Amino acid sequence: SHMLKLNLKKSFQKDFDKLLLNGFDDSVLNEVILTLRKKEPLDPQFQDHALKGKWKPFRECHIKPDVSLVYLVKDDELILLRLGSHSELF
Ligand SMILES: [Br-]
Ligand SMILES: [Br-]
Ligand SMILES: [Br-]
Ligand SMILES: [Br-]
Ligand SMILES: [Br-]
Repeated sequence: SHMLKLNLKKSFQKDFDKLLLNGFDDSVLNEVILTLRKKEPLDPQFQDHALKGKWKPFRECHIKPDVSLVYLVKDDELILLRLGSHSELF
């Protein structure tokens, strides 16, 4: 029953506000967060994958083809780092 604790980093809060004010519909994002919080598997279409290099141990989930979520599960928390297109974030 217990979910991962959400940890929203400053950069994520800024990304998310900027997206909301330009029309973003967060329904799928909230499903994806709920899935990750319940330690349930993400469907293949999200192309969820571990990042490499300096971005380790973060993972990228493609909420939509132009919106990625960069996040980490550790310490019983779901840490949400960035939300935006791959082009803007990398
Ligand atoms: Br935007
Ligand atoms: Br799209
Ligand atoms: Br802990
Ligand atoms: Br961290
Ligand atoms: Br892109």
